[PDB]
Amino acid sequence: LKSTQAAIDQINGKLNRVIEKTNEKFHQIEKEFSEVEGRIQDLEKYVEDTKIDLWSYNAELLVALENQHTIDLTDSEMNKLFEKTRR
Amino acid sequence: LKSTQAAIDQINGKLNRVIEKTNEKFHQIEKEFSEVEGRIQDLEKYVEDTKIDLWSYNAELLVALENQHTIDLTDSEMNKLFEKTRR
Amino acid sequence: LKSTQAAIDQINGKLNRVIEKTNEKFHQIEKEFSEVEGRIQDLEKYVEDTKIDLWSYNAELLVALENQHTIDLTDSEMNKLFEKTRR
Amino acid sequence: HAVPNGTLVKTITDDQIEVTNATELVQSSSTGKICNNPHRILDGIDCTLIDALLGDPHCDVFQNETWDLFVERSKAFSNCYPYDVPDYASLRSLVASSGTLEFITEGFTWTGVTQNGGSNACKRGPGSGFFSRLNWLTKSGSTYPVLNVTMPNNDNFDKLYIWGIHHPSTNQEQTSLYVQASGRVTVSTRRSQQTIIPNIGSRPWVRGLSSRISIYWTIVKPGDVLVINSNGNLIAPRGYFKMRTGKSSIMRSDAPIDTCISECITPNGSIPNDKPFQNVNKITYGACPKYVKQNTLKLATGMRNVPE
Amino acid sequence: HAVPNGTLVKTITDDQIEVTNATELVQSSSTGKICNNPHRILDGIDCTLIDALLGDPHCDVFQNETWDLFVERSKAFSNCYPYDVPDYASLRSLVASSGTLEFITEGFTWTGVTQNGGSNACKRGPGSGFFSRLNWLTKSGSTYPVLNVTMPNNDNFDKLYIWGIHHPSTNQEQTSLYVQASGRVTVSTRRSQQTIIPNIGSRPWVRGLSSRISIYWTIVKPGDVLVINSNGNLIAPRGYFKMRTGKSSIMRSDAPIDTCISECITPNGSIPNDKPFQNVNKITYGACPKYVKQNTLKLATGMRNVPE
Amino acid sequence: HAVPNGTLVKTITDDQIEVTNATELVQSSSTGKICNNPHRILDGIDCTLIDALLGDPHCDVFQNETWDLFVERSKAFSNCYPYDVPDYASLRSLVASSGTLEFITEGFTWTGVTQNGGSNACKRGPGSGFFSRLNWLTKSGSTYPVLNVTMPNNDNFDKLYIWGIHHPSTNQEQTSLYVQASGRVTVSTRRSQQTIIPNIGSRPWVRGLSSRISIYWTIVKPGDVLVINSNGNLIAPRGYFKMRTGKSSIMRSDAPIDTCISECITPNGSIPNDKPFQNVNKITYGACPKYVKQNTLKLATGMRNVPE
Ligand SMILES: *[C@@H]1O[C@H](CO)[C@@H](O[C@@H]2O[C@H](CO)[C@@H](O[C@@H]3O[C@H](CO)[C@@H](O)[C@H](O)[C@@H]3O)[C@H](O)[C@H]2NC(C)=O)[C@H](O)[C@H]1NC(C)=O
Ligand SMILES: *[C@@H]1O[C@H](CO)[C@@H](O[C@@H]2O[C@H](CO)[C@@H](O[C@@H]3O[C@H](CO)[C@@H](O)[C@H](O)[C@@H]3O)[C@H](O)[C@H]2NC(C)=O)[C@H](O)[C@H]1NC(C)=O
Ligand SMILES: *[C@@H]1O[C@H](CO)[C@@H](O[C@@H]2O[C@H](CO)[C@@H](O[C@@H]3O[C@H](CO)[C@@H](O)[C@H](O)[C@@H]3O)[C@H](O)[C@H]2NC(C)=O)[C@H](O)[C@H]1NC(C)=O
Ligand SMILES: *[C@@H]1O[C@H](CO)[C@@H](O[C@@H]2O[C@H](CO)[C@@H](O)[C@H](O)[C@H]2NC(C)=O)[C@H](O)[C@H]1NC(C)=O
Ligand SMILES: *[C@@H]1O[C@H](CO)[C@@H](O[C@@H]2O[C@H](CO)[C@@H](O)[C@H](O)[C@H]2NC(C)=O)[C@H](O)[C@H]1NC(C)=O
Ligand SMILES: *[C@@H]1O[C@H](CO)[C@@H](O[C@@H]2O[C@H](CO)[C@@H](O)[C@H](O)[C@H]2NC(C)=O)[C@H](O)[C@H]1NC(C)=O
Ligand SMILES: *[C@@H]1O[C@H](CO)[C@@H](O)[C@H](O)[C@H]1NC(C)=O
Ligand SMILES: *[C@@H]1O[C@H](CO)[C@@H](O)[C@H](O)[C@H]1NC(C)=O
Ligand SMILES: *[C@@H]1O[C@H](CO)[C@@H](O)[C@H](O)[C@H]1NC(C)=O
Ligand SMILES: *[C@@H]1O[C@H](CO)[C@@H](O)[C@H](O)[C@H]1NC(C)=O
Ligand SMILES: *[C@@H]1O[C@H](CO)[C@@H](O)[C@H](O)[C@H]1NC(C)=O
Ligand SMILES: *[C@@H]1O[C@H](CO)[C@@H](O)[C@H](O)[C@H]1NC(C)=O
Repeated sequence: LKSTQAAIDQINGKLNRVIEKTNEKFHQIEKEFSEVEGRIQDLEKYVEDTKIDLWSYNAELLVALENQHTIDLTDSEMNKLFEKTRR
Repeated sequence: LKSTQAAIDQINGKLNRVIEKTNEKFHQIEKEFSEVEGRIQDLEKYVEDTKIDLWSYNAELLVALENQHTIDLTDSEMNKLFEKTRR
Repeated sequence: LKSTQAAIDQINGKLNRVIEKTNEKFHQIEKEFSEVEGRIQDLEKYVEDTKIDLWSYNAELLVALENQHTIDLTDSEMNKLFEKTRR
Repeated sequence: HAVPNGTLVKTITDDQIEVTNATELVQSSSTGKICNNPHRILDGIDCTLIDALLGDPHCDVFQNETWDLFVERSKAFSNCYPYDVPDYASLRSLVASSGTLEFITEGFTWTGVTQNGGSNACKRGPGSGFFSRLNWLTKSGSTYPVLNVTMPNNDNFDKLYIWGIHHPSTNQEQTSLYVQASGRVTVSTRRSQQTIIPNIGSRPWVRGLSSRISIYWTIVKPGDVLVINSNGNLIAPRGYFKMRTGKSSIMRSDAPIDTCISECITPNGSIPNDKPFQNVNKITYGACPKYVKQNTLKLATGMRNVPE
Repeated sequence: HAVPNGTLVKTITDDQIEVTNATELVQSSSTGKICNNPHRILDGIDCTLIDALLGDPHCDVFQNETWDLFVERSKAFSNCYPYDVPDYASLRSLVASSGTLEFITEGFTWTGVTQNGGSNACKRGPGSGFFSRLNWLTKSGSTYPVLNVTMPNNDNFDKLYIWGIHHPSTNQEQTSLYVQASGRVTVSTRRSQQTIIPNIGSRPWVRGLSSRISIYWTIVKPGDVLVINSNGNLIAPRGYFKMRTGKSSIMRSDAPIDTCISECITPNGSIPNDKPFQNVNKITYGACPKYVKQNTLKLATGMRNVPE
Repeated sequence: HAVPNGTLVKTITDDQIEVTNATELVQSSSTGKICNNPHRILDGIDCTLIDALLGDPHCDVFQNETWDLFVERSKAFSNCYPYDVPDYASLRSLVASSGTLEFITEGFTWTGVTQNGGSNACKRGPGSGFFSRLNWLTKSGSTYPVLNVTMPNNDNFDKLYIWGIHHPSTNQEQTSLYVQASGRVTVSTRRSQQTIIPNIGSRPWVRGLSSRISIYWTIVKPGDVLVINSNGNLIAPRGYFKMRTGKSSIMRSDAPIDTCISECITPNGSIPNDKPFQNVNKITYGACPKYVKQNTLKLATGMRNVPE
């Protein structure tokens, strides 16, 4: 009973933590071109592509690590209860 | 006595580690404009804003993880000592 | 015997995981310049330098964390076996 | 406990571990409809922002309007004098950031020159027409004299002025329209000055005409003075536009409008913002979550499922 | 267990911890040789891409060729009319992204003007020569009449056109070469138009000549029409180039060629891509790992070495 | 152990956990004063770098000076001929990166033209004056002949040359100052050439004058030759500047100077660099820590405080 509510507190804190807004934008760079303009097109597309790739990376390890911590806690309490049952 | 000096070694290594200089700049892009110039202003401001945001993010998880490790060690030794006291 | 094959599974999964390709580029921004052109040179060099620095940072913590997890597991099983030997 | 059906999730330890429950934080799709609450949505069905500013005859309904997010349908098209917008994106984003169409008329003096010129390519009804916010200046009788108009700014805000330079097709057209063999128009403020000279030449015949118009804009600050000098080929403004500061943007879309109340608008419709990540699109408006490239970010919400 | 020789690695806990084994994921160096499998490698030994496009006499061998990664040796040099490439990087990257040299001739009509002009600075053999893809237009007898060549696009792909504007050294040279005292050349499509006027003046004497040529390019879409107007100092194309979409790039290198099958090519040679990181270079081609600034990224592959 | 007063810190587990001790790594503020050790600080109180380079009469004290970090007070202002710096930031950062004012004179030959022109708008004392590093060339008697001056570079370093092009107000002013109805000035090296033509017109009357000057700069490499050609409206240099490579920058500030020894300088004063992060400003100079947006980064330095 204690483990269930404890893990619930864990994931619910994790949830209401990670769902935060840290992004605020009104108007950005042009993501879409109709013709070929020159070097400025390269600058624009490259910076925005690097931005989206880096954000995807950030997200990737965010979920990776949080899931890892959830594993560590759940399997830790799992072996603990297995020990106390196999005294 | 051993736990106190051990934890001291921990945080002091962590400190003299994270305080490293990895940034070296002499002259950078213009962060301040007096009038409206055009698309180049968008390029400049966007790249520098993305840079500062990404650096703040990096810092965020740096402190997050290091604090997490300090927790893991301190509460681990806490339950260990509670166990050895409640034999 | 079980610990050796377990740790082998650990590092081999870690390896075949981290070696993934997530980068695909055909043509990029011009890093080299022969003369001084103006502000566009600043934009170009700054964005690419920030990119390489951020990628190096990403790599840094990747190896840092993975090595950390390998430590945690190996020293955990180390104290476990020391305990079972010093009953 | 244990369940006969677990959920597989990605980890760093093993690529797919089975737990008892998980969640699907990533928003997967949109409803398809955009809807206008609490935002003020104005539908530019067949005319974009610039055509609304110039005053095209087929979109004279959109006048003195405000909005929170202007939309641009792919079916937009122009029905007036052919033109070109030098550095179009800058002025588009500038006018899009304001969000208003408060056009305040101004009394101008055009001596010796004939105003209100029109062409059959911009028929506002049964007869020839022109733009509503612009005035075509022409010669009167036997000459086109030099013009030096001045307008001050005694207010406490900024003013937007639009003007145009006419590029004829032939030198005979120029001479018959302006006695001067060559044209020149200078806009000037106390800190910003520009000069434009027309270009006689043949252009791709669009709507049955080769002559062109080039539009330019100017911003006047409080206490600044705007001076216009001309000797031929000038399209003068009829007033100015008041500048504001607010949360106004633009988004090209083709989705229909509904009556939902929602703070997140995307070109593919609306989505709820009760989630941290979404994979519908990167281009969002208002309070919208992080954009990623992964639609299957699963979050383990239960213990490891070890069935009996 | 324990071993008498461990491996020191970097950590966040302590700067150097000793474990029983480690790995060296970072690729340290290259073999020095670049090799052409499964990629199609073409060696531009002494002429770069632009000289291959213009048709220099010393590189007439490279004609109607395709490639996957063009190389540019530092020993490249030109042996023809001096020139300048306005915005050189854009056109270089554009032609480099195509990867083909399919040049399709086109029938042009040049009335009243003398074609196929040459100079001793571009001798293609024993006599005077010129570029293979360009034609020098000159006056015939006593006049250089105005030109207006039109060419449509009835196909379903894009066409590339190259042209040049001649800058003479003296006004007498201009008048003797073109009766018109001043030149002007206008290229036009249904959406893109440009106009160039020559510049009479003295330039640094290169290969014994002060006159210059400026090259420009144009892209024609399906259904579009290309119109050329001229009155003097025009170098006309002899055809067009078909545009494609593929994985084609360029890389300046000086390494020799081998026969190894490898998907990763670097300017310093080839490297295997069986590793996640490398420190040879940032500029890579094909499937190549992440670039970093650290060559000593060690990964602990064993337990902590605690010797007896 | 336990203490009655703990410290609350942010975690990922719980938002605020209480431990026995913590630290405040972030630097919170500055002392307000900038001070000049071990750096060489030069105070440009009322004249910026460009005015120090041109040689304004009110800042003739700053001559042949070196520095490590130049400061620009907001009270700076010019007291000479009105001007414009085309692409000002580039030349500002270029001269700021050098850090020296070693001006080496050069012997020039100006045939048929009158040198050392001045105006009452730049009075260096009781009489009319001009810039110290520039020379105003004018006609002599009845003509302004063409000038073709040449200067080589036999040294092993780079040279900086400054020059100016005069824009008159009226055509009569141009003709009376230079007999040529139109002007043209060409700067040339073996690889870089530029040409400027003056612009006759009216400008905002500043300090009682409408005429203008446009400044340009040129870099000469070892073995290169600088050629200047002119026919009117040229402001010639009197020498050159030697280029160096070092750690020199600029920073606009209004803080007073002190005698501290410190390696970190900010526009709001100096700060110690014994910490990994600071929140004073992002624009720093020298060894200064990481910039962040959070001023409350607490680091737990003790066990969890569980009072009795
Ligand atoms: C040089 O050649 C070009 C291309 O042929 C000529 O441009 C073409 O000029 C004709 C003139 O009749 C255009 O026809 C007109 O089209 C408009 C479309 O709005 C129509 O309203 C008129 O009634 C007429 O049909 C044609 O569109 C135009 N473009 C093309 C691709 O043909 C150009 O005039 C020639 N210049 C000369 C004569 O030197
Ligand atoms: C204005 O000043 C420039 C700068 O020197 C003069 O340019 C120079 O012109 C001479 C032409 O006699 C070039 O000399 C050439 O040398 C080669 C090699 O011996 C020779 O074969 C040619 O016949 C010629 O003599 C000289 O290289 C060139 N200087 C530069 C910078 O390249 C220019 O001539 C001057 N204007 C006048 C009045 O000539
Ligand atoms: C077209 O109208 C504009 C706005 O009225 C004119 O600009 C202003 O012209 C007057 C007369 O030239 C300038 O007054 C000047 O003051 C200076 C300084 O005392 C004096 O040296 C001049 O002789 C003259 O009295 C006024 O400053 C100027 N606007 C500014 C700069 O604020 C413009 O001149 C008119 N068109 C012409 C004549 O080009
Ligand atoms: C959100 O709106 C965009 C706007 O079109 C939708 O776009 C595209 O999605 C299709 C489906 O794979 C792709 O083929 C196109 O290339 C996309 N257009 C782009 C990237 O410009 C998108 O599908 C919408 N989101 C959802 C979840 O439907
Ligand atoms: C990969 O190719 C590059 C291309 O030259 C090699 O380049 C340089 O390395 C030397 C050795 O320190 C430096 O002095 C140069 O400054 C480098 N040139 C640059 C950065 O443009 C590089 O050495 C090659 N990689 C390896 C592992 O040899
Ligand atoms: C460091 O110097 C800067 C330079 O002015 C100081 O600047 C500003 O801080 C005030 C206080 O909130 C803001 O209102 C301004 O907008 C800031 N100016 C900017 C961002 O350009 C700053 O306060 C100084 N640091 C400290 C700790 O005082
Ligand atoms: C999958 O899980 C659901 C939810 O309990 C269950 O009803 C269903 O029988 C399961 N299916 C299988 C094949 O286990
Ligand atoms: C699994 O979690 C979701 C919320 O993430 C919840 O709605 C659902 O009831 C859970 N499953 C069970 C069997 O309780
Ligand atoms: C280093 O390790 C190797 C590998 O076992 C071993 O042969 C060698 O003797 C060791 N050297 C020292 C000095 O420990
Ligand atoms: C150490 O690891 C490498 C692979 O990373 C392996 O080839 C080597 O055999 C290992 N060392 C020993 C002593 O097994
Ligand atoms: C806060 O901590 C200080 C440091 O020991 C102590 O002197 C003080 O009494 C504490 N205050 C409270 C309200 O606990
Ligand atoms: C808390 O840590 C600081 C250094 O971070 C130290 O100066 C202080 O003495 C510590 N507090 C106590 C009660 O020891």
